Amino acid sequence: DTLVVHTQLGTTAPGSPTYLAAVDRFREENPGVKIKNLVNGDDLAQVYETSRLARKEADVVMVNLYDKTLAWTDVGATVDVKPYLDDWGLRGRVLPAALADWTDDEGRVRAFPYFATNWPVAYNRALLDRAGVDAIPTTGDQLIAAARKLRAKGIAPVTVGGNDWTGQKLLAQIIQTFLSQDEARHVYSTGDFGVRGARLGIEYFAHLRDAGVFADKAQGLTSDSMTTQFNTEEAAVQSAMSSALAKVPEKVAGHTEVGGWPLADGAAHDGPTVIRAYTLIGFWISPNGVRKIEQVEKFLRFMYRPDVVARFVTESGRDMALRTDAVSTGFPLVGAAQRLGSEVSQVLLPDVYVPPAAAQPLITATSTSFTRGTSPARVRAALESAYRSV
Amino acid sequence: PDTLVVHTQLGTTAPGSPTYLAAVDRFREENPGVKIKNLVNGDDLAQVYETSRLARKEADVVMVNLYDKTLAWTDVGATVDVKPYLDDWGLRGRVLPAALADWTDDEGRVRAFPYFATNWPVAYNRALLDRAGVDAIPTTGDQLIAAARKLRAKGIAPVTVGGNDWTGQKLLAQIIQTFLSQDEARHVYSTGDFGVRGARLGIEYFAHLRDAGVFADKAQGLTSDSMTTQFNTEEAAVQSAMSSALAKVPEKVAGHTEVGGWPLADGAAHDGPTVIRAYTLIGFWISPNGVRKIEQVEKFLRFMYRPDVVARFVTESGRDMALRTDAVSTGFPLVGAAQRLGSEVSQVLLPDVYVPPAAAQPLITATSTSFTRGTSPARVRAALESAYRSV
Amino acid sequence: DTLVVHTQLGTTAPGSPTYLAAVDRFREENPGVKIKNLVNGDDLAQVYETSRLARKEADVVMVNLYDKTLAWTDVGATVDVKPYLDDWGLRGRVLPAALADWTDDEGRVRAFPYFATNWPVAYNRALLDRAGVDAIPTTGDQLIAAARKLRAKGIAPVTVGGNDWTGQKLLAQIIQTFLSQDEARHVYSTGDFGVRGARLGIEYFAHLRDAGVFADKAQGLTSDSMTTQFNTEEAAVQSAMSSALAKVPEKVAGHTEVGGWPLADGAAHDGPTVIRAYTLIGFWISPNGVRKIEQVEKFLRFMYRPDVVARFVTESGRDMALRTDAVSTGFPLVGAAQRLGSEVSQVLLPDVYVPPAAAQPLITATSTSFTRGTSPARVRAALESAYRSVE
Amino acid sequence: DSDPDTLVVHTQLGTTAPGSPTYLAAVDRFREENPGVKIKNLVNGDDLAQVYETSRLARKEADVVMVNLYDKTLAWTDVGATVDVKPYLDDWGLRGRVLPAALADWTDDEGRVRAFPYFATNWPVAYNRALLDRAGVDAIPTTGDQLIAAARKLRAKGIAPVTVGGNDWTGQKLLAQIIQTFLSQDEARHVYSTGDFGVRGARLGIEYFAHLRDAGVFADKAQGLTSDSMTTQFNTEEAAVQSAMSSALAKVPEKVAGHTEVGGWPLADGAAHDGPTVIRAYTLIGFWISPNGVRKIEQVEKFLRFMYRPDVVARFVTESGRDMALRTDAVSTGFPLVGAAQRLGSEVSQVLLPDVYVPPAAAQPLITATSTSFTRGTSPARVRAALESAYRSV
Repeated sequence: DTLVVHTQLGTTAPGSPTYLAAVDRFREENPGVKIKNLVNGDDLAQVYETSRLARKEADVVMVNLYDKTLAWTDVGATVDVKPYLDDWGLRGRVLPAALADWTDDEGRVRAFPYFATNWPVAYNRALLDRAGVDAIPTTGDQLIAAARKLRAKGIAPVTVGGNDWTGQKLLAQIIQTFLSQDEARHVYSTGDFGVRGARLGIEYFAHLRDAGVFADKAQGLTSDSMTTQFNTEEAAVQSAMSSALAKVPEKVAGHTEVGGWPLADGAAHDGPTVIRAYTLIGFWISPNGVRKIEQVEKFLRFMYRPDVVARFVTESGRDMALRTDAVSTGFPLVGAAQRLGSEVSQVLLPDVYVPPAAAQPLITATSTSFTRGTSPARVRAALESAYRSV
Repeated sequence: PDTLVVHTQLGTTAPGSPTYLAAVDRFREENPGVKIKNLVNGDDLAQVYETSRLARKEADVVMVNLYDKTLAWTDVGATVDVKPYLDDWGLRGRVLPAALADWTDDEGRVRAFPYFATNWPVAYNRALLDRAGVDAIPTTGDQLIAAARKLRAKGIAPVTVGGNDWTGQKLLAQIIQTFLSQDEARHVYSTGDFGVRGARLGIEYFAHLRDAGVFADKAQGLTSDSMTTQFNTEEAAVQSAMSSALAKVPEKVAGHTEVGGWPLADGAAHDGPTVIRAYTLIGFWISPNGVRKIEQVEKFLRFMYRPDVVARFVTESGRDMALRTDAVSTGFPLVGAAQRLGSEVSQVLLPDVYVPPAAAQPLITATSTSFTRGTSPARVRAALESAYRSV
Repeated sequence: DTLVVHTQLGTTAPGSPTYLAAVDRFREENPGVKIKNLVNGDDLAQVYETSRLARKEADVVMVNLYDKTLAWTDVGATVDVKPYLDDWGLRGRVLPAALADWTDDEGRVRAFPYFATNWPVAYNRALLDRAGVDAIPTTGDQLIAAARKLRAKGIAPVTVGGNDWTGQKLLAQIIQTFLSQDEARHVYSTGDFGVRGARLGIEYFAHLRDAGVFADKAQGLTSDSMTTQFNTEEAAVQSAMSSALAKVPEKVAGHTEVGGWPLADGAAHDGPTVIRAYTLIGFWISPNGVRKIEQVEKFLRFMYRPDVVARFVTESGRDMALRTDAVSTGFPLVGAAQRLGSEVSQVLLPDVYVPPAAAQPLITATSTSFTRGTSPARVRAALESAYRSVE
Repeated sequence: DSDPDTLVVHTQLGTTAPGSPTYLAAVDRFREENPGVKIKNLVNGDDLAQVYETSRLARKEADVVMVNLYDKTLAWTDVGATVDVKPYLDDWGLRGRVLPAALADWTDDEGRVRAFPYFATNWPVAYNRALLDRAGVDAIPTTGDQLIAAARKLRAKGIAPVTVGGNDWTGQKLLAQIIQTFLSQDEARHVYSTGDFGVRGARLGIEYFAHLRDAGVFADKAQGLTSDSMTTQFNTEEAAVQSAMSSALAKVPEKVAGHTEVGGWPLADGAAHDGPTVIRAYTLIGFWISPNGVRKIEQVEKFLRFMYRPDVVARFVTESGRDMALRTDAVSTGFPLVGAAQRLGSEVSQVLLPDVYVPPAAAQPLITATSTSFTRGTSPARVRAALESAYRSV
């Protein structure tokens, strides 16, 4: 009757140190409580399902929302937490958008939201100064002339991993310039880049690209090339997860500012965009958990405490799906992105909606798209073909 | 319920679907009272199946290949050991020995009934070679380079390949295995240790061929599509490809096209040009639910294992089989030719089942970087190895 | 790779057309596996035994279960097929009663059942209507009343070959009116027609005979005059194998119905009765056939496919020993007989139980019994004297 | 005051009251835990109840009150100056964290829970071994006969036996405990509420008491002693036995405490307890919620879940040496006799603390009647008459 938690945190996963400290804190606070952790990585859902069929499954699970766990709630492998969210009175602790993203098409709340991600654009002021620029929120001369001026001084503009996930996400964000979230969800879950908003998004991307906004040979770059270029100051801009901006050398981060991606005239947003997801690790409750619900509520109420939540923000520079006044003012760029607010508009992280079979092909088509000169028609063709399977 | 449910990847677009549907309809004519239903799913079958298993409504029989997601099925019991059925039904023996071995895990359990396989040879367009002045198919590296330079001299691309997707990915692994026995290869692609003498010897060989212009210009950016378009429109003279892709080579082109293996470097760990081969594509799995309808499963699997049914897949769809057959895909020239290839070519490993799921995508990325002309063997080795850092 | 089959099918035997299509299809489904048929009729057993002496016996035999083949299993001329029935998963294809009839007392299954026979009674309703008989008789008295009315109109009543096997079997069937299958097995094994059931049936027979239920001078008729009399509508009733009913002219079959033989009070059956056996042509495996049971496996699985079985029923008008849903509607009377079921009781086909030395004398004694006026005592005497040459 | 995110607590803790040091630390810890919640403390002693009522009538009373259960606060629940807390003990599963007896004693006739229990008192009997050894008594007395025998032996070496302030609250509580040798919880409830010392149980107990006293079980002149006399006599080791609140036992000089053992009061034949008996009360400072507090019930939620958290409870026990009304595994180790009293189990029977049930009008006269009763030779009839006369107001 010890509380057993099947979680992805405990070793190499981000936020692990603070989670272990929380578990040890939890024990000091509740001397008699027995809590045990079962750590698994990418194969946690598979391991959880096997123990579930054997009726030996953990009481609480900590994993993100993706392909496999997106089906748990309907098959009943995991229970709808809304009842507990209400009874315990923790509903109000969750950001409104976060709670929505974690709710069924039906009314069910898949899990207790916890982790999230801020994915803004970092601008190197010193580098923009060396040229003749200032931050930029506009498509034209602003993003493009800034790029022309940076290049004029032998400095790469925006660096991005054209041949991997970082590129796949930037392409999607830019295309989203003319797509509101509801629309992007359709585009990316079906693979219909033939919609007006998407065609305008693709054209926009194609225009910036052909003007030299991205580093030379971006189509062949990766997350490594990207972060190395920005960290050594060979490029002036980079759209990256706050978690990645967390490792920008102190020196470089001192004269670095975070914002959104420059808007094009006629955009479906009122401010430079940034990517935002609230579906990273969350707390799920299992059938075994319900039979041990009082012990579960103890643990979750503790994890939802501002006290505990601020620690994840403060000590591990984590973005959260819960309401808190804490800021990662220890991971400067991270803290700065959390302070953004309303001068930037939110766009989707395609991950959850993109069918798994279209994932790798979507990256190969992105790499084809970042190729200087590739017509919008071919861009749309490559992208859509990434969905052949389906 | 009393009706066999088959969860399969065949039925619509998957290769062999047309024949599978005939087989099913044929099965129904041979057994007037039997009820059989099909549940179709592509790359997401494994996921849809595991979910039906949670609902306790999983299909009785499963038709999917062996890859990272299904590799863990037998040990956790999501799917049962098929050995006692293969034996009791007297079907072992219909299976190619090398196929049965590849489908048996470490504990000696047979994961599933083997069915589909793959010949993955090198196609050489003879008219393009003759046009350029290469009068024979190259069997050594130097001959390959010489032919490559000659081809380029006539404005013809030598070897086409999707340097930025799965095709270039396996070709790189294949060329590297020029100096790796299959055992050594399993170890390399399993552990991500490209430091072993054979792997460096292969990486070096690959870099030499590449820097010599053996692959089409800008190959690091091509895809399976660009590759097959280039070979089919006769813009490139050589192409390594699955039997399935070769089955689609336009008639006129297939006419003056012959198959062989990849040219060997001196000191090679094989006796002749290499070709890829696997026996782990689609096979028949039995779920716990299936065991409750075992006599129904039995009637369906022995029908599927019948010589004349297997021959139809070979003869009519042009598939390669994991089972013993006298059939040859004569109706798909290059495929039939790849099936007749004997000891004049050596088989190398298709890395897929040994590669950790986390190193897969990165490995594709590291491949593109590697096809780029001038990338030192040291850097190729580093990119390949970094693909395994997330495992 | 060559299966030799010693068969009674292939030329004039019923079901030959379908057997040959089956063989041709089997090849079609199994190229490389040759099938060689050795055809023989009635004298197959002897020719087979000579083959055994030469030590070049056929692998599979297709023959009837009668005196000569009944000794085969015990001397090992043919092997027990039970271990092949179970383990090949064919057991369930066999009608329970049929499997039992093919099992000796050591529990050995002599052969794989295949052919069978429904032997009912055909009633010409047109002739019945011509006379004043409105309904098919169900009791001895109704039968006699119907025979009287038929004769008043000049129409012969029950035609039968009183001097051959047809008369032989109908007389055994009439007597069994008061005998259970087991009691009848003892009677025809022993030659003991003194049991209460045998004498009660013999008198019932005498009564019907003395009242004119049979055509005039029936004691000297044969299967020939019998079927000729019915096909030309000179006689209105005929008890006969389904195989002979399929030969009835369409115009006549058009107003013909099948049922059983009218019961006498105190009968030992729910009746009317019909003869039914499951021991006609079956598949036997010889010692040579076991040393290559691989090719035998395919052949019997093929022959036992509902698929093939239906062709025999539907295409040749064959009654089968295996379960089927098919009915020979192209041979109406056969189809009708196959559809009888409940309202008819099945009696014994004596043949297998009759010692060979009593076979012919039993026919002779049958002609005597069909002579009007021959007392029950004399009918019993002749019947029992048929067994004087046996132990 | 007033704004949400501002919890105002009217407490008797904060300065001289026992547990104040640990309460302050808990408040500051709570603040560290909830940065966005301001906490204000209004401290008052004996007049908190009066001050709270004046605030309640002006519609600006604190959100949470921390007071014990006595005459005045005993009237808050029915008139609504304070809300029923049972609905709350029930949600957020806090009941179960409360000792069954504690929760019962804090529940009125209507099944309403006046407050969240928190502080309690263990009131056992301490026996000085060093002195029992000098006298020749090698075992702590368990029965009235043995107690008397130990008293004799003790006096023979010139050592006073049981010391107690017969002219103040100590004497009045010990007399009531001894009389309770023959009274169940409910019976003692009736006896001290109505002043009816005629019930057979009180009559028997008064005999027992008179027997012990006449036998010289108490120090000479106990009738005129006080809590100070008592505390002094035991600390300088002039007397070997002393019944007293664990809070007083916590101040026993460590040298003396080293060889001191705690138990219960010896039983007479046919007592109403498996005994020996020790006094236990669970109605010292508790948490009350005001209507204003109900408005800020979300803030009150945080505060109460905190105070009821095991680690916070254990600090009160460990760092302050407080007996609690909630379940704990902690023991007042740093205050030896307190920890030993807490570790006492079934080998000691609980009797009641009269305080809550004695009409205030009888409180002072009951002490004066108690002094009279401790005077040797005073008939059981006179003891009973003096006790009953203490209730002349009713």
